[PDB]
Amino acid sequence: QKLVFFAENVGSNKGAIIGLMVGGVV
Amino acid sequence: QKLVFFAENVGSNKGAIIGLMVGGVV
Amino acid sequence: QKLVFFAENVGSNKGAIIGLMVGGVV
Amino acid sequence: QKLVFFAENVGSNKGAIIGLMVGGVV
Amino acid sequence: QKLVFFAENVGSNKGAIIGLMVGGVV
Amino acid sequence: QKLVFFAENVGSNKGAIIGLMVGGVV
Amino acid sequence: QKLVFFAENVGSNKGAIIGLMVGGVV
Amino acid sequence: QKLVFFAENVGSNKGAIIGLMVGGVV
Amino acid sequence: QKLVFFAENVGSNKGAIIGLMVGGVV
Amino acid sequence: QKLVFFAENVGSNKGAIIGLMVGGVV
Amino acid sequence: QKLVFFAENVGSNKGAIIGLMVGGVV
Amino acid sequence: QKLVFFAENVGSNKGAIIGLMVGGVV
Amino acid sequence: QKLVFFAENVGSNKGAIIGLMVGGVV
Amino acid sequence: QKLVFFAENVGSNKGAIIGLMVGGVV
Amino acid sequence: QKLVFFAENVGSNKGAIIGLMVGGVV
Amino acid sequence: QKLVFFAENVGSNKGAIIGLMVGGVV
Amino acid sequence: QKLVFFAENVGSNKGAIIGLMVGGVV
Amino acid sequence: QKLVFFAENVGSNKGAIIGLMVGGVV
Amino acid sequence: QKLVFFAENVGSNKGAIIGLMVGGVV
Amino acid sequence: QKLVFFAENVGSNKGAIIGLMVGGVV
Amino acid sequence: QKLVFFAENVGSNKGAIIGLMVGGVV
Amino acid sequence: QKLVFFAENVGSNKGAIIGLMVGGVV
Amino acid sequence: QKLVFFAENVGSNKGAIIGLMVGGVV
Amino acid sequence: QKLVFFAENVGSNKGAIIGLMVGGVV
Amino acid sequence: QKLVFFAENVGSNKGAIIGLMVGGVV
Amino acid sequence: QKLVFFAENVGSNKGAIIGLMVGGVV
Amino acid sequence: QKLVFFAENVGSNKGAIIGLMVGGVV
Repeated sequence: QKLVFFAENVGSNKGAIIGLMVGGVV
Repeated sequence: QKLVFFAENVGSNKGAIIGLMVGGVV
Repeated sequence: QKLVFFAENVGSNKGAIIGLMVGGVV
Repeated sequence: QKLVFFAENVGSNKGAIIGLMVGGVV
Repeated sequence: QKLVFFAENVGSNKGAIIGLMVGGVV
Repeated sequence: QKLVFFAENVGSNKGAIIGLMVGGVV
Repeated sequence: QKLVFFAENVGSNKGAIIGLMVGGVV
Repeated sequence: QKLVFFAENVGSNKGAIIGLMVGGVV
Repeated sequence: QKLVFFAENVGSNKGAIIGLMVGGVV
Repeated sequence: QKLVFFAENVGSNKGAIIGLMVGGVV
Repeated sequence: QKLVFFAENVGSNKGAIIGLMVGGVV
Repeated sequence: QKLVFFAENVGSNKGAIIGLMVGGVV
Repeated sequence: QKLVFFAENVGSNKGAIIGLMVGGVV
Repeated sequence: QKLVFFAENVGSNKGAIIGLMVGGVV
Repeated sequence: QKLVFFAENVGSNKGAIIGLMVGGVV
Repeated sequence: QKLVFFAENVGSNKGAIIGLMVGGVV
Repeated sequence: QKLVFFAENVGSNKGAIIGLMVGGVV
Repeated sequence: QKLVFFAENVGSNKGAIIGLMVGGVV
Repeated sequence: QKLVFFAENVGSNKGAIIGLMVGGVV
Repeated sequence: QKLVFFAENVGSNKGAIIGLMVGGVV
Repeated sequence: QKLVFFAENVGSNKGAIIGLMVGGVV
Repeated sequence: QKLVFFAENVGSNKGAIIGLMVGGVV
Repeated sequence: QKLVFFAENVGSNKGAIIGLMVGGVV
Repeated sequence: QKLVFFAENVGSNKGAIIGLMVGGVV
Repeated sequence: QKLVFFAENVGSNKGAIIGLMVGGVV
Repeated sequence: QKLVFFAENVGSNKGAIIGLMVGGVV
Repeated sequence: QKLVFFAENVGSNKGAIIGLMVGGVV
């Protein structure tokens, strides 16, 4: 009903690794 | 009902890796 | 009902890898 | 009902890879 | 009902790869 | 019903590794 | 019913490693 | 019914390692 | 029914190692 | 050799979304 | 050799979402 | 060789979400 | 060689969520 | 060689969540 | 060689959560 | 070679939570 | 070679929680 | 070679909690 | 720049099933 | 830049099933 | 930049099942 | 940058089952 | 950057089952 | 950066079962 | 950075069962 | 940074069972 | 940083059973 994904990488050499899975609600 | 995807990479050498899957709601 | 995709890569060498899949709502 | 796709790559060597699929809403 | 596709690549060597598919709404 | 994902990495060398899976509610 | 994920790493050399799995409620 | 995950690492060299699994409630 | 995870590491060299598993309630 | 597709929606507000692909038999 | 697809939604508000793919037989 | 898909939703408010993929037989 | 999928939801408010994948037989 | 999937939910408020994956036989 | 999945929920408020994975036989 | 899964919940308020994984036979 | 899973809950308020994993035979 | 799992709860308020893991035979 | 597709089936009853898709290079 | 696909099935009853997808390079 | 796929099945009854997907490099 | 896939099955009754996925490099 | 997959089965009755997934490097 | 997978089964009745997953490096 | 997987089974009746998972390094 | 997996079974009736998991380093 | 796994079984009837898990270092 509401999908808010916030990811930022500032002032680094490498970035981040993000795995997000959402589902399975009755 | 609401898809808000926010991703940014500023001031780096590499970027980020983002995997996002959403679904499965009744 | 609302698709807001925000992605930017500024001041880097490489870009980012983004996989986003949304669907499966009743 | 509303498709807002925002992607930009500024000041880099490589660009980004973006895969976005949305659908499956009743 | 509203298709807004925004993509730009400025100041790079390579461009970006964007795959976007939207549909499946009742 | 409500997906709020907040992740940021600021002032580092490496980024973070985040794995998040949510689902299985009746 | 409510997913609030908060993670940040500020002023470091390395980031964090976070594994979170939630599901199995009747 | 309520997922509140709070993790932060500020003013360090290394980050933290967090493994959290919740589920199995009837 | 209520998941409140609070972990922070401030003013250190190393972070913490946290393993938390909850489930098995009828 | 035999294609029988049966789909009906009666007494509703919304209809259904059906994707069916069949092929790859030797 | 035989494709029998049966789907119906009767006496509801929303319909169903059905994805079916069959193929890869030698 | 034989595809029999049976799905029905009768006397409800919401419908069901069904994903079925079959293939990979030698 | 034989695909028999049977799913029905009768006399409810919500429907069911079914994910079925079959393949990988030599 | 034989796929028999049987699932039904009768006389309830919520439905069920079923994930079934079969494959990897030589 | 033989897949027989039997699940039913009759005369309840909530349904069940079933995760079944089978494969890895030589 | 033979998969027989039997699960039923009759005359209750809540359903059951079943996780079954089988594989790793040579 | 033979998978027989039998679980039932009849005449209760809550259901059961069953975790079964089998594999690792040479 | 032979998996026979038998569990039932009849005439109770709560169900049972069963964890069974079998594997590691050469 | 160079597309070399080689497939042959000799001395059999059935043929093969080959799906090959290549593209997405900048 | 270079696509070399080599597949052959010689002296058999059944053929092979090959799915190959390549793309997503910047 | 270089795609070399080598698969062959010689002197058998059944063939092989090969799924290969490559992509996601910046 | 370099994809070398080597698979062969010689002098057998059954073939092999190979699943290979590579991608997610920045 | 370099994908070298080597698998062979010679002088057997059954083949092997290989699952390989590689990705998630920044 | 370097993927070297070596697996062979020679002079046997059954083959081997290999599951290999690599990823999560920053 | 370097993936070297070496597994072989020579002069046996059964093969081996190998499960290897590597990842979670910052 | 360096994954060296060495396993072999030579001159036996049964093979070995190896489970190896490595990860969780900051 | 360095994963060296060495296991071999030579001149036997049965093989060995090895379970190795390493991780949790900051």
